[PDB]
Amino acid sequence: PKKRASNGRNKKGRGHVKPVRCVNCSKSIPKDKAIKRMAIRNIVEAAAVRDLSEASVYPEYALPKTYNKLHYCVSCAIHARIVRVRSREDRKNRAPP
Amino acid sequence: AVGKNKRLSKGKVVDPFTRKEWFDIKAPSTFENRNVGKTLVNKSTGLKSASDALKGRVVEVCLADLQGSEDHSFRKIKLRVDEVQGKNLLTNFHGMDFTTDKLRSMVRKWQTLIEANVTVKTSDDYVLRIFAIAFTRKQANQVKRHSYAQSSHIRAIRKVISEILTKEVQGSTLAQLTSKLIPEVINKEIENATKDIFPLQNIHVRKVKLLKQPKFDVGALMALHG
Amino acid sequence: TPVTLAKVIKVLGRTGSRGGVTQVRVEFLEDTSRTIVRNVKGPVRENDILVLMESEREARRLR
Amino acid sequence: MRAKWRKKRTRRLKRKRRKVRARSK
Amino acid sequence: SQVFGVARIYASFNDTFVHVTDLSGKETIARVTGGMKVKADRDESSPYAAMLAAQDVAAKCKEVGITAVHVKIRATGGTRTKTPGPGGQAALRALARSGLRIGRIEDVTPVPSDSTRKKGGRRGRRL
RNA sequence: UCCGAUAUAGCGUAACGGCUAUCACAUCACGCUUUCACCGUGGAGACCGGGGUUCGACUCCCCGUAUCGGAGCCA
RNA sequence: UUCCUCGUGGCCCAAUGGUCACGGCGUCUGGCUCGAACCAGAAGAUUCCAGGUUCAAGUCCUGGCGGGGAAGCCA
RNA sequence: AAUCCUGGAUGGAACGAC
RNA sequence: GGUGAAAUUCUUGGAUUUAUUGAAGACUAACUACUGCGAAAGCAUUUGCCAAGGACGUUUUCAUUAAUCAAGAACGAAAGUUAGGGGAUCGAAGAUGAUCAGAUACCGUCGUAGUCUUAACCAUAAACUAUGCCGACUAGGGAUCGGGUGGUGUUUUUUUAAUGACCCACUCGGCACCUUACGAGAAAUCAAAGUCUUUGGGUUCUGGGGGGAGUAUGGUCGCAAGGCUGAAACUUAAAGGAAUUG
Repeated sequence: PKKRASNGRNKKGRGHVKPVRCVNCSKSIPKDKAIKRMAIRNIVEAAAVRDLSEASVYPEYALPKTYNKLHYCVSCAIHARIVRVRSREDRKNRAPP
Repeated sequence: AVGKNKRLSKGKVVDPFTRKEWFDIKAPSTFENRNVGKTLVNKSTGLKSASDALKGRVVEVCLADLQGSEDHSFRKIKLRVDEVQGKNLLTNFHGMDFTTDKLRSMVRKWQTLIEANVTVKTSDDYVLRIFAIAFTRKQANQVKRHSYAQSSHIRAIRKVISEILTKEVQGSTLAQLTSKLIPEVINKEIENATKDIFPLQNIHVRKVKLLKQPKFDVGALMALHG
Repeated sequence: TPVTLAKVIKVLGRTGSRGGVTQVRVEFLEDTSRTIVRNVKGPVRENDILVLMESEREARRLR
Repeated sequence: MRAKWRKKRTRRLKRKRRKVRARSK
Repeated sequence: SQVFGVARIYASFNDTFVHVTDLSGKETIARVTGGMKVKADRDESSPYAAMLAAQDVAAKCKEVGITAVHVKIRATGGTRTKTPGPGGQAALRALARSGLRIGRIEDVTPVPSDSTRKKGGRRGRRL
């Protein structure tokens, strides 16, 4: 039976959405069914920053960051301990935590 | 990995750094600083004339390193070598560029991006492809969450920007244009010309590149380095 | 063949599929203010002392 | 068996019957 | 006072490259990979191996005359992961601890404008 | 007949006149894995044969055998 | 008919004149787990037959049995 | 009275029902 | 290098890597969304040209011309076919390295056809909202896209103006959405799947237990692959749907 209303995704009015490829499995998946996250992370870590500041000329420089939009497939997403699963009722919670 | 190699060679010591010498790199006069660093080459043997291998060398460096301020932090610059005179070799401008971190940080969703590009030439017969970028902004007093455009505003903006850059280039040779870039006055021209259409934050321009150089003309280059 | 002594300051938890291993964050005695995370084999408490045969390394934290 | 493959099988069979009947006709 | 080089750490999975150059990039120094310091084909990518490589090139640059360095961090990019490997940051920290000086870190991971094609098939790398 | 090269542990391979000699495979164990595999540590294992040079020959000189590849050929 | 070749544990296949003979599968016993798979282990040989050479023949030689291949043309 | 800051995961083999 | 681990492979002939150029062809990221357009498939760089189209506004015009549809006709993903062009990635087949009791399967490395384009065919699909089209009515709430109206509203200009972008209020049409059930339904669920035993607004297509079978045959279309149409004999008492507990 029908498990969801959007049926997996956010396609209402198109027919076609020009898919993408997963980063882990290289599987071809629509852009809307997919599961976009954004890994905006400081470059090195919260740890070695002290050594870097100590050893760096150009004090207070920036400690810049790394930005990338990651599309996972459903399979790899679950396997990676992400959106894992929810009960029949809290499926409908659309918001993040 | 260490002992994996079955064979070093299909069919079947000397240090190279004693063979080398250091060279001081000088930037033009459109910069508060000139001494950018150093470089390495081998000795000018009888058949090499190391200047030739050193001539087309390009170096990428930070505008903040060149101007002192960290306001010009991203703004990478590419400098081509064009002339040598006794270990203090000169350079000339070859191109600008942003940093990917800055670009990606500017890029956010629920705002519309705009990009323009022109292929204009100079008064000194240089040929540049200049790239411009802009982003919508959410006015204060605004409640609705995304602040997009209507795709005609965008075309008008692109037309405006293109004609602006063509104007501000024609009249500027190369270093005139460099001194126009550095203080980011073009950005102010853009915002003044476009505020009547749409808000447009983050009007930093983008990388710029050369396509065609004119003839060498030693004098124009030496005009910069005193 | 030098070493590096470090003092324990904070135990984090157990680790390893069989849980016979412990994560800890230490504080170097000499060159203090340096805090590195390591794995340990046997029983341990805070304020104990350990002997890094190499001080320049740390395991994947689990948190 | 999966209906896709059942159908494929039937198609190949029909090819064979077509040609063996064309041997005569 | 200082003299600068460029690091160009390429930290993929399956390996880690550290090879340091002059500001022009053409002239190189001390190219070393993680697999040159251990015998697995597995730990080629490991932080410890990258750390050892960084120690080695630190020694080489110091005996040459270099004191400062800029960092250009890179992953496989292209159609592939576009994220750095594990053995980048450890080596970074390692050459920092070795005695060198740092300036103007940056990532240059080659990102495309919707490139050709990513491999595996539309069904993916089943495993 | 000539030039050059090759013969090394059960297989294959590397070597400087200041060593009965290294390596991965093979085997004997020790390990580690639920087990299988994978993986790791210690061992036992060999300089084609023969003379010569040398404070010292795997290694250098001579000869011989076998193999390769190219030149050659008036009984 | 002639020539050439082969004959090895229940099957396939190997061997330097130098241990009543290498392997792989099969079989049997035990174990894990009910059976396969897997891990450990064992048993099984007059090397087709009859002669000879040799200190020593699975092999070296002759003869015999069987299998296989080639030739069996000119009119 | 001094005082700049952060979160992060890989993975082998495992037939059947008397 | 690639792997879970390895190997095939490339590697003193300099690989991998770094830098500078150059060529080719495909793609059009990040912006990119419970957003847009389109009859549907489907459509994303810029500029220019061509013609079209929906919505809104309208105290404009015609005057019932309309709705749905057998037959009939156009468009029709991908794969595929024919003939040229180009052929960089990826990659059915295939070749190989491993794993495995076996593995011509998953993994890895190569790799033709194809993937792109022009001319012509094919004419299907989970072509899915699995919900025919037209029309009316029936509960609330907000957000949003396009247009429109108003507001001494805010901001920007030349304090000022007109615009433009925001805010408030309202409205027409859209993609949709949250809550509720008065109702409906086998239930899941539904603002349409409601207004249907208190059974009838109009109209077209389709189904009558499961299998055999979308098979056979005959037609017709098609270069072919194949499509559309489409049985019976025989066989069986269960197949099946939604939900409950284990």
